[PDB]
Amino acid sequence: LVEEGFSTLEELAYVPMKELLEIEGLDEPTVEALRERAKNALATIAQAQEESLGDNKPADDLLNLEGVDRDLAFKLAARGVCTLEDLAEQGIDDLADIEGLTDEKAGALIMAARNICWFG
Amino acid sequence: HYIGDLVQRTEVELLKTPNLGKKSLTEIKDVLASRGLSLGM
Repeated sequence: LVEEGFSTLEELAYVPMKELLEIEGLDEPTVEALRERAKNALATIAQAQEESLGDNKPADDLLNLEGVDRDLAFKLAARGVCTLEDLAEQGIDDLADIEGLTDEKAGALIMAARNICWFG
Repeated sequence: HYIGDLVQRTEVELLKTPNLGKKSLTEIKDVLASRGLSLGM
């Protein structure tokens, strides 16, 4: 694949099927499987980063609780609180070290998360 | 401070308290039930 000029997972995912079928030893089923794997690899990588920080996964799940700014969602996700369920399971004591989160604001966000997850 | 104060609080009131998770609420219920007490008397 590298000798045929492919250097990125994006090229393999999006390049016209004809160029991948010009490679000696690739059949239409193997090219389809390679593209599906490349697309699945890209999806996994994107989801992982978005959950690690606050790009999309924690910027929607962890940020569901009213009051969560994007910065606070990334601070929560850096502690492993990636989802609105993960936040509903926390104590005030587990969040007390997050810069900009007061015990009252932590308590309000945990209660908002519990109201959505457990009482919605 | 007292068991009589705890027994008067409802489950919905205890869930509003700071640093009070679903796990700690289940522990409090299981312990009160072991003594024949229930929340909200």
